[PDB]
Amino acid sequence: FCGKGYHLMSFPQSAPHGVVFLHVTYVPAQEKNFTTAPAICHDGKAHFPREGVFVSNGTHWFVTQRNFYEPQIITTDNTFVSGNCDVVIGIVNNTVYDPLQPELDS
Amino acid sequence: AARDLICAQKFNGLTVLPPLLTDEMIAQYTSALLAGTITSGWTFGAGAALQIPFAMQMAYRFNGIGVTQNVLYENQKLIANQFNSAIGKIQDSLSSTAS
Ligand SMILES: *[C@@H]1O[C@H](CO)[C@@H](O)[C@H](O)[C@H]1NC(C)=O
Ligand SMILES: *[C@@H]1O[C@H](CO)[C@@H](O)[C@H](O)[C@H]1NC(C)=O
Ligand SMILES: *[C@@H]1O[C@H](CO)[C@@H](O)[C@H](O)[C@H]1NC(C)=O
Repeated sequence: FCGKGYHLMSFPQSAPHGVVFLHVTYVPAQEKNFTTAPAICHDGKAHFPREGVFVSNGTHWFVTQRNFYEPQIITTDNTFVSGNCDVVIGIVNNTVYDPLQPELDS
Repeated sequence: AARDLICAQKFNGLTVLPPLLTDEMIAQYTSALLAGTITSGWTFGAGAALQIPFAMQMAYRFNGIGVTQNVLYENQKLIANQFNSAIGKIQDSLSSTAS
């Protein structure tokens, strides 16, 4: 409706008998391919991303926001638990880091 | 000619021009739109088509309507079956009903 791409903002300009809209949009640019999983199996529990998506570069699993590659360590603050590992099709085994555990250890 | 109104129309100067796009070209456009949607979700509408597994795209769409994505993943077979039945009903209705 307001240009091609994800609309950021628009600026009007008058014209003879009409209007011109300068639409400013965000266009994703340099895509890379990754392995993906719908959920992560850890301690017999299924973890789903709170806001992003699980990705793998080949050896390591991260969670990233969906529109811009920004890999982060998969933690309990990054994900939420729902059920066990037996239902989700394509669930992948990986560790989920608990921030409170090192603090309790130290 | 007597049993056809088109011949009388033509003989009195009234003609029909063909559309620029053929039916085959329009079907190609719709198949391209469908392939983009089912392989890349809404990404191809905003830029390059970014592939994503279809169940994960459905999890995205479930988030879009305020349902957590574990609901999609834990009910994936049921949701696929419901969609398949609904498509079959569309096809049966188009085959049977006449207008
Ligand atoms: C990206 O695609 C290439 C081409 O098929 C493949 O060899 C590679 O393993 C993929 N990378 C990931 C992280 O999936
Ligand atoms: C994946 O990323 C980790 C951490 O950034 C790195 O140690 C590992 O070598 C990477 N694996 C690849 C690029 O295959
Ligand atoms: C994931 O871990 C569980 C329990 O340790 C195991 O039963 C299952 O086979 C593992 N999956 C894969 C793909 O190794």
